[PDB]
Amino acid sequence: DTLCIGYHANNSTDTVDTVLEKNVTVTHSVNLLEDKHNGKLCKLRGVAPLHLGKCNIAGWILGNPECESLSTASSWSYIVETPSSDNGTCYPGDFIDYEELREQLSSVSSFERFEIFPKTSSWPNHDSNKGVTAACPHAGAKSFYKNLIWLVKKGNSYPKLSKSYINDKGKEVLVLWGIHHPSTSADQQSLYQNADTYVFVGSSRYSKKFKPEIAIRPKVRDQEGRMNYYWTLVEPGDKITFEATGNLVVPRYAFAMERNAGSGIIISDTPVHDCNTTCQTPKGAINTSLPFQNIHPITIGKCPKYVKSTKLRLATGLRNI
Amino acid sequence: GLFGAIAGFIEGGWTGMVDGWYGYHHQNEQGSGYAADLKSTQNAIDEITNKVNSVIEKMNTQFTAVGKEFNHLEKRIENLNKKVDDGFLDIWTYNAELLVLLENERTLDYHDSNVKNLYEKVRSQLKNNAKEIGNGCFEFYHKCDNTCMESVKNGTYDYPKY
Ligand SMILES: *[C@@H]1O[C@H](CO)[C@@H](O[C@@H]2O[C@H](CO)[C@@H](O)[C@H](O)[C@H]2NC(C)=O)[C@H](O)[C@H]1NC(C)=O
Ligand SMILES: *[C@@H]1O[C@H](CO)[C@@H](O[C@@H]2O[C@H](CO)[C@@H](O)[C@H](O)[C@H]2NC(C)=O)[C@H](O)[C@H]1NC(C)=O
Ligand SMILES: *[C@@H]1O[C@H](CO)[C@@H](O)[C@H](O)[C@H]1NC(C)=O
Ligand SMILES: *[C@@H]1O[C@H](CO)[C@@H](O)[C@H](O)[C@H]1NC(C)=O
Repeated sequence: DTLCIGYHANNSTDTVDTVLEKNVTVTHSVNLLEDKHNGKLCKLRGVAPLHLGKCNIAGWILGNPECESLSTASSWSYIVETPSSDNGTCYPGDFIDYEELREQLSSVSSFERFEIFPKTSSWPNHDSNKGVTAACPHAGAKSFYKNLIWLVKKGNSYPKLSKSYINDKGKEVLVLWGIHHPSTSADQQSLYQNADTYVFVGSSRYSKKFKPEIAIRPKVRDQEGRMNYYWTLVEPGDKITFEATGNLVVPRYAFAMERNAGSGIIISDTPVHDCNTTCQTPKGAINTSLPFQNIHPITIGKCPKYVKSTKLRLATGLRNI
Repeated sequence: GLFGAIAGFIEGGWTGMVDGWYGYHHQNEQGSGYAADLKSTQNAIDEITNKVNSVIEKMNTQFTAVGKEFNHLEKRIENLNKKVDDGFLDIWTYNAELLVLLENERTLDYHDSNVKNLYEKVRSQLKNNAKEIGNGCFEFYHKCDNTCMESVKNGTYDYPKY
């Protein structure tokens, strides 16, 4: 009559490492490392990402003729840009504090586009129709940004204009405008008859006077002239004034906007999807409880920590025999 | 590995015993078979479970959007940013790798311990009434049937015999 004691074993082939020994076969274990994404740009909280498709942030906000058909939204958790998006600033120029703009737009609570300066009642002493160019083509025809109006002089006249809008909204308003720098002094008087002109844009916080820099730049999209793009956020109850003797690409549409800090912009080809996720990567979303992931370093949301590990198998069972 | 039991004086495990992690194999006149220790296996599972839950549950990350955008004239902050990313990467990789290693050595030692303890609990209970073989097995001098089995398992072993 015998009564002994021992342990457990099986067909398990799981191997773990210890401080003292490598490749030790164990009966049971679990993986602490996540290495599997759904390959979908799933949404974050329950809000969907703003996918720009063929356009970038610049093109979308300025109103590039191509960036027509994506923007019927009110909010987004983050912004998605495709690596093959190039429809941005069709007219050559510098977008001042562009990266900053993108960061601020990365996540928006509410977002409505309203006409701040209606084309037809606001610019009565200037031509608001001749402001097109071959640089911003809409099906062959010469067009321009939708959200901006390129004000040229009406039949040999450009009186000092002076419009000013006051934020009657209950949220900040993103106002964009442009300063055009003609290539030649002949182009200058051709567009806004005066030779020595100036633009001034001011609010309770913003204030700057612009002097047109007339010169010949290397042709980019047929234009030897440049166009600098500016923006600002006018506070609720605050007003922004414009004042120009020429060269002012005036705002047409502004954006009532309530933003929440702490999101980003993913540049990826991956498909946008109707799905829920708590952690988003450029390659796909992560649905995980595990502490670590080796999928991608760049991440958005509440994600596992990025590790360079290939495997992190944790032993749960004992040895195997 | 540390308590001399598993892969020690008991060199082998029982594919046969599939009820728990630790358990006996009786060999009396009413038959044979394996029987996993109820209380021991249950506690181990609970505690090992708690162990796994801790390593996981203690990871409450902040809502952050890694990755920033810098223009050609901001290569310096771009590299600063890259540095903070490569720093966290090195810390977390190293810590995670060693956490698993260290814990894996504790887990096997934990199991090894429970076996040793099960053996000892039986041994300090049968004293003269049986002898050690050395293979984690005892030999009874006194006829031990099935209900004479359990008194050992239940830990309720009388002592009137020879
Ligand atoms: C993931 O997003 C959230 C979960 O937090 C869910 O949100 C609602 O889904 C219903 C069903 O269509 C809608 O009627 C609600 O309006 C959604 N909420 C919001 C904020 O709009 C959503 O259903 C989840 N989707 C999946 C695929 O799990
Ligand atoms: C949208 O982006 C594409 C990417 O360049 C632009 O494509 C070009 O289209 C214009 C319009 O005539 C041509 O002049 C170029 O030669 C095209 N490039 C190629 C590859 O042929 C397109 O212009 C953009 N849309 C607009 C109107 O800005
Ligand atoms: C031993 O296990 C380690 C896991 O750290 C693995 O990298 C390695 O390839 C294994 N070596 C052999 C010979 O199986
Ligand atoms: C994904 O998330 C759901 C809801 O939390 C969860 O029940 C499920 O286990 C997850 N599936 C995957 C892909 O692991």
